[PDB]
Amino acid sequence: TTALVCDNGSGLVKAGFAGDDAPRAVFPSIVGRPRHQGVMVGMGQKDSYVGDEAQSKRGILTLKYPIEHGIITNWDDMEKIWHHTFYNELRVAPEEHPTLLTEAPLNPKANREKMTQIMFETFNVPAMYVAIQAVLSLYASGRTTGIVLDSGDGVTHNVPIYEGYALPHAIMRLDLAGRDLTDYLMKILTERGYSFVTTAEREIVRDIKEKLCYVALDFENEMATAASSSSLEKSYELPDGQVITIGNERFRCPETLFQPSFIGMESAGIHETTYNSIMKCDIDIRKDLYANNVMSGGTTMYPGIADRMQKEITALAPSTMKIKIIAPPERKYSVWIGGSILASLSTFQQMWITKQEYDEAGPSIVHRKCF
Amino acid sequence: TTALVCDNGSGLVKAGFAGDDAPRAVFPSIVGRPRHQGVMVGMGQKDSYVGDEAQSKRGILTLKYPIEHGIITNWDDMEKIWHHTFYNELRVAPEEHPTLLTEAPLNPKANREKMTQIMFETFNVPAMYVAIQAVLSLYASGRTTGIVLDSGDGVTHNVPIYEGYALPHAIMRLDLAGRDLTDYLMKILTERGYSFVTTAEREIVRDIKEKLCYVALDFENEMATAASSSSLEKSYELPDGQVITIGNERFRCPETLFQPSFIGMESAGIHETTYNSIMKCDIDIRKDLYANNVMSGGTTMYPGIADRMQKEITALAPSTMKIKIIAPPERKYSVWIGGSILASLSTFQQMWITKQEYDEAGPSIVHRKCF
Amino acid sequence: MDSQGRKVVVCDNGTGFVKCGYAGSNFPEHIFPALVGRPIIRSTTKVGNIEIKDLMVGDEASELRSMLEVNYPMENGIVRNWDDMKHLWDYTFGPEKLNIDTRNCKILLTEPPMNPTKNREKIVEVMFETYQFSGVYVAIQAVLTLYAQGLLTGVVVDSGDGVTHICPVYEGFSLPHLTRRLDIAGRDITRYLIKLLLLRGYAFNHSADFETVRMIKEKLCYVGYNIEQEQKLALETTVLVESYTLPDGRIIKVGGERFEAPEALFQPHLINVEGVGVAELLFNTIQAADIDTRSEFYKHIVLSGGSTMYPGLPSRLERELKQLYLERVLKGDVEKLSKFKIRIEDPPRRKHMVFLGGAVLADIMKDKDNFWM
Ligand SMILES: Nc1ncnc2c1ncn2[C@@H]1O[C@H](COP(=O)(O)OP(=O)(O)O)[C@@H](O)[C@H]1O
Ligand SMILES: Nc1ncnc2c1ncn2[C@@H]1O[C@H](COP(=O)(O)OP(=O)(O)O)[C@@H](O)[C@H]1O
Ligand SMILES: Nc1ncnc2c1ncn2[C@@H]1O[C@H](COP(=O)(O)OP(=O)(O)O)[C@@H](O)[C@H]1O
Ligand SMILES: [Mg+2]
Ligand SMILES: [Mg+2]
Ligand SMILES: [Mg+2]
Repeated sequence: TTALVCDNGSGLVKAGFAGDDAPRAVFPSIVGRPRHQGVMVGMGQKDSYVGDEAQSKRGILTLKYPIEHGIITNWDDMEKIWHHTFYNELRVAPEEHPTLLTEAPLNPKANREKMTQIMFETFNVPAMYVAIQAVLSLYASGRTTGIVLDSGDGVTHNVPIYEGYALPHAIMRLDLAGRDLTDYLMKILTERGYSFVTTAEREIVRDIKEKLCYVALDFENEMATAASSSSLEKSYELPDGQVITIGNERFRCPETLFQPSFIGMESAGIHETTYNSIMKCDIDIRKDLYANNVMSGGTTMYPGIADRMQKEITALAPSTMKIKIIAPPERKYSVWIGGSILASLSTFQQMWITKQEYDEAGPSIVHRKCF
Repeated sequence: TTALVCDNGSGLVKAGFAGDDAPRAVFPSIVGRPRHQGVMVGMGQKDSYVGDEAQSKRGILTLKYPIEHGIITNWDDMEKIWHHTFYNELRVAPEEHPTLLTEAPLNPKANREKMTQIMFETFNVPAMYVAIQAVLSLYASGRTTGIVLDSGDGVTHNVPIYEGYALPHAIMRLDLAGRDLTDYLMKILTERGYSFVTTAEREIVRDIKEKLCYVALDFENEMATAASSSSLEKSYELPDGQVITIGNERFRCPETLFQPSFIGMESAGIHETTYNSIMKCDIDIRKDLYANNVMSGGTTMYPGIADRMQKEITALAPSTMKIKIIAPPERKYSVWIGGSILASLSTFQQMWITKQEYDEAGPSIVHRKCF
Repeated sequence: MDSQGRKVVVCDNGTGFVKCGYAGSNFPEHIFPALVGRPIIRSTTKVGNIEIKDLMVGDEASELRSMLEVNYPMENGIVRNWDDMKHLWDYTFGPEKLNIDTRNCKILLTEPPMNPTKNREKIVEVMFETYQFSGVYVAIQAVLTLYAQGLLTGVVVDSGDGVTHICPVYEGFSLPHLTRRLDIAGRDITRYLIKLLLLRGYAFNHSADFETVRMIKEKLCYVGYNIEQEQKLALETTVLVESYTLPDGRIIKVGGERFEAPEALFQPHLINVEGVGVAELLFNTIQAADIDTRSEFYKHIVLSGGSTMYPGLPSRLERELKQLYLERVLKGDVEKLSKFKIRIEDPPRRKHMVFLGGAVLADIMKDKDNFWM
């Protein structure tokens, strides 16, 4: 019987059936609590709104996310998101369908255990599995080698894989990701006097970032041009029709990935981090981890971000070997697609976790089937 | 020769010669224009009063404040205030004296640039500088590290400082301050059957805020006890000789700082804001900030505000840390006294934007030289 | 109606007009002014054969006002003469007019928002301590408009006789902090009209005279659409001049005062009040709301209360909002304004406290009504 594939990203939840080509539902991972008293009859209010129902009504709802930096921090919301996933979006009874879940690497073991418990102990799934988000991207891109670069809303992580074998010691993770680029944009827009504040507005700052920002190929040159030519200024129309003009901000935001000092943290940028991961791998495999540098996740959608990576890694790597970023069109859903492959394959069925084993061994089983 | 220190905050303008221990002049940043036709030809000449005349004549004047939320909003009125400041209040002409202005963080840069342009073009000052208001408050304490909390009339903001290094990423700000506390008082007095509505009367509601309101040490106990007896029912006189007397309204206004949801804003209160900023600081700094919360600005004058704030952070912070709150007796003038100290400092005498530098670079020089 | 057969009544308790009907009626059955008064001998009047009670109340006190010293028990939404207030309800429910005459049937009350709390509580006392009512409820005056209009999101503009209110409601959530009051209402426009006719040399000064200039106001006044066009048409041509007949038959004539008086709603500085006109106070309220909600308030402005009846007021109000949005949101980008979808619900029925949604849709029989307790 068909399995469900679900990518429980911070940011946007993606879910669908195994063997489909693209996720059947995508919706924001937000639970909204009304901040004002209802007074009318016939209103149809309830204790919370979730997903698109919440996003479309945020002028009343104190939106909060359940997942912070890839860790589930409020199970009483996350259970409501999963409930919304099965019964409202996919409209499926979960006890019939086994499910493939996702996690980032270097995620605390308590999270994975509670997650697997909630699945068997409340939704009564037949079976499930937890796959590392990075690993699935090589399934999607159809290959068995590469350093995966994956960056969601809440985590950036890098996983070198070769000949189908992972190298755990060379895994690198950074918490700088799509949400911190949204707060940064929300900060720097105060310079032009747009005082975006509170959670219902942060979703608007995201919509600007998701449409106007781009990555500079040469930061200081773009700064000098922005300081002298209006060509880079663009305008966006707010929900009430107030137009705003944005410029210098447009690229100074995603530049943060390459200069994390902008958000105040001293970790090296993603280019140095990816290079570090390669240089930590075994010598022989480096020559083709410089090829197959597979990007993934929505924070890699910025125009030019593939090229800025190639330029900087080429500036770090020896010149006698060639850099080649792999950047699919579908990369926003590459993680889910990789799960849609993996869950459909043969030779995976005997390596689900099954409810019989779960009740026998408890949630500590996850460390003995999953990676 | 001598520098001028000029705290053009919203609310009350403060100006005087550097090195002096307290301001030479303080007066309200209001411009008063007549709301009836000028018809007693003779003495009734003036078309726009400023400062203490406007505050006094308020009965016939539509008062307005040219700084809103720390952002200068009418530059022609603001110029009149500075003109009043130099030629009438300080009685020292600007052409011979460099001016230390001071400003809140995350203001739009256009504010800083035009403020400088006015200074070089109109008042023709020798040189000037634009310090951030928070670090000035830290100077006044004789303090090398602390977390500053300025609560002005129009802006409240936290800036954490360690060994005199600032932490820009941990700067955070809230647009709730002594004005909106007054506007809220100007509502809740209607629950009791008074009514204040004209802009002049808003000056009377400010006055009662200063004299009678206090922060509750235990708000829910205070509510329950206020319902028991007239033991809180303090009394105050209007200029007409009408007598008003007040119960639980005394603390419900101050409490707005700790529960912004009273005025319907979604942000956390000043206590949770302070702790949130410390949690952004680097971990080994945190212990020393807890010992050096320094309060500043008139809105922190309410009785019991230091104790209430200590209680809240002591509960919210780890129980082994020794939370203490530095509330100087003179903290209302802390920003100006801090400027007086900086403008005396032998090192600072290099830091001015000197006239020729503006003559070279134009207004944008402020972003080079100023913090 | 109730399954127990009980009836349910709405009283608007209006500052100027009490308005009464049974639940589910599309009309009030009785509209009458809140006047209460005592007989007074006057030299200027022949004393009739018509019997005058030692307290006339309601509609009778309006027609016989020529013999009467009349009070309003309600001022600006607060009861200022509690004894006449009791006597006004004792007349409303008595054998005359809305003869329920009983404790058993329920009453709905409507209170203005931002109402001094003791005013509310004394009503809830006397309803249970004097009439001993079986069922009472106090409703948010603003929401009753949207119930009658059949809406859940919109900004209610509610200019009665006593005070003007603006209250947003968004998808049924009460947003209280966006409430505003403007202290201009039908009573102040009347007193201002008295002064304007005083310049034209007609004296009105008796309490009985206040009702007459109200009847003038209701029939001749209108709100200028383009105030410059009204002023030019007054200056250039005579057509604005129109006659009226006072009770004694003096054929008085009134001119540009027909529009100069209602204009005070948009220009409070013509009266002593310092503030902004109804349109700009409405605009600042929307602009204070959270940014995504504004898109709907512009499409669901809703009008209530008799002072909104003035000819052209919806048209005038729409103009000032479009111009405000052009000036301050589109920043003068004139041609963009074709995109600004704004709409005013101005239904010709606008004694807009009708009861259908508030009673029968809320209870045929339920635990919602407060009850003897
Ligand atoms: N077109 C775009 N341009 C820039 N950033 C984007 C774009 N689309 C999405 N993003 C950002 O990428 C983030 C990716 O999150 P998501 O893909 O849901 O993480 P996950 O891999 O855990 O599913 C989004 O939350 C958003 O912040
Ligand atoms: N006890 C008090 N004495 C003086 N001012 C007070 C007191 N309590 C509150 N305030 C308020 O503090 C505000 C003045 O702060 P201000 O000096 O203008 O700060 P800033 O100048 O940094 O804006 C006014 O709103 C004043 O009413
Ligand atoms: N057709 C009309 N044109 C102008 N004003 C009117 C009209 N009808 C009533 N009014 C005025 O409206 C006011 C009464 O409105 P109402 O809604 O009954 O107020 P309330 O309900 O607060 O008593 C009075 O000033 C009355 O003169
Ligand atoms: Mg994902
Ligand atoms: Mg201050
Ligand atoms: Mg009314």
